[PDB]
Amino acid sequence: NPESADLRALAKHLYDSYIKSFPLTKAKARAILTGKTTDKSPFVIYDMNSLMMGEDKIKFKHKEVAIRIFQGCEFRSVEAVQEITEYAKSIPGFVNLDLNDQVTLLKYGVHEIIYTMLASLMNKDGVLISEGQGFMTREFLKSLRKPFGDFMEPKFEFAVKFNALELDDSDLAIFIAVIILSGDRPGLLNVKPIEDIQDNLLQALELQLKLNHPESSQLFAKLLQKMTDLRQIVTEHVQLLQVIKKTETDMSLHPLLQEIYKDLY
Amino acid sequence: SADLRALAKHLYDSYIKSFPLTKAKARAILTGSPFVIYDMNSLMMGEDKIKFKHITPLQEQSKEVAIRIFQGCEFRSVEAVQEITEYAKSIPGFVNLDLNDQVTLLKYGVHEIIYTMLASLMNKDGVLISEGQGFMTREFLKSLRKPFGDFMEPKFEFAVKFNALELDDSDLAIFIAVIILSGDRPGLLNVKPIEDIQDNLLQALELQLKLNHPESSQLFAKLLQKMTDLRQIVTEHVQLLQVIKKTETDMSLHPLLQEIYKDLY
Repeated sequence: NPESADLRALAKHLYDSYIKSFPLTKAKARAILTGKTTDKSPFVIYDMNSLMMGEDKIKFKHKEVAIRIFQGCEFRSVEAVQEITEYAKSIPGFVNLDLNDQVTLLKYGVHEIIYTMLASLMNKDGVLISEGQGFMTREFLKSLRKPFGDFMEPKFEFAVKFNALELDDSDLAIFIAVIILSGDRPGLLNVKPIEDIQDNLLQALELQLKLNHPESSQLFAKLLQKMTDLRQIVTEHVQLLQVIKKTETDMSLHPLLQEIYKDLY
Repeated sequence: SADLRALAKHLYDSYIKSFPLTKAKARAILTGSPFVIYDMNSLMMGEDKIKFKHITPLQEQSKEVAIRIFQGCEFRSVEAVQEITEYAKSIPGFVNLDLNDQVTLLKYGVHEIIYTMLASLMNKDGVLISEGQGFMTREFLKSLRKPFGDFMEPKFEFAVKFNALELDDSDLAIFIAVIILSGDRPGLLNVKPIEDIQDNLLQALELQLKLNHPESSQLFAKLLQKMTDLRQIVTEHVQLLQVIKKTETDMSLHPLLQEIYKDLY
């Protein structure tokens, strides 16, 4: 019971660091999406006129419309990498690792985390954008010219299945830590200390899901099985990006993403 | 007394759990064995034989020495922030403060604590590095090319003054809590509970210094006066960073390494 006690202290610390690191939580996203009075309605982009109306109404942090939208999603990923790096530093043992292994774990982990957390902002019909101020429809994203028309479809397909697990922010905080502390990332110098941390995080996630979802049979196993889909999302994203880069020689990538993508293939 | 003696013991126990290299362990290492870095030749031997924590992994980013020692120290500060952050959550009332205020208190607190605890690792002749495995001489640090040659000198000048107070870990544990619970940090939302907790910590520190150092006249006042010096060190360190970011180096930190370093200040 003292062993399980330490796992609860870890869960609490991770949930705390997650709230401090990520300004748009699943709790806030669901409040925006479902019309709760705690939060404000998003402007909906579903076509070219609504996009233009949106460009004026929303002041986006992040050229032909399909290229601008894709680049907008990539610049948001740059921001997500910054937030995920701040979160990773909070995971006990992470900053104690060899600096080069910290880089390797972030390199191979950040997109898996990005698309995990993106599901929090999605329903079957679209995705929250611009810190939840906007909502871009799935059908509008599907309507973009080749090779941009399908770029978000694998993320939506994953999200609909992932969201069926009904995880909250406290569950996701531990799950994203598990994804980062993967001892099987290519070119790790010291695997053992990473595996030891992941063992502790897996114990913490199992206990969290048992306490938080006591009527959800094998929720832990079903969540771990979702890491299969996550890997395929990232592989397919990197492959599509290789095509986009070559068809659109005028489209720039941030060096942070370029350096990550370079080794992903 | 009961509340104040419980607070003193609780903070001591938490400090021992949070900080691997205590003043007791550091003074034991310093008074009798670490590898001594007194020049370029000894540094090169040490890196080859022991692979120093932050400095040696940075060989992948630079062929220069001074920038790797300085940036190595910066990455030790990144790691100290997480030890201090884990410690802060054990201070009674801290985790019940507004989450934004917790972030604000650590943002302005961590650097004063880093230089407080660095004194524990210092004598007038040098500093323990790499988890106590190395001792880098004050004269070697002074020999580094401008503007790196001066970066530790203000920390040494403070450490010699601070170390003359002859505080131990049980005293330091309460003092670092006092630093964190400062109601005068900019942008705090709810100052009342911060000042309420600091009042209790100040009472606990005053009693701890009276019981632990009964013959040390006005030790409490003289320790609180050192907070002036800590603020000055942090200010001078940020000033030096601005000079360093106009200095030519071969160091091009991996973008993910730059991300890990970002948000230290």
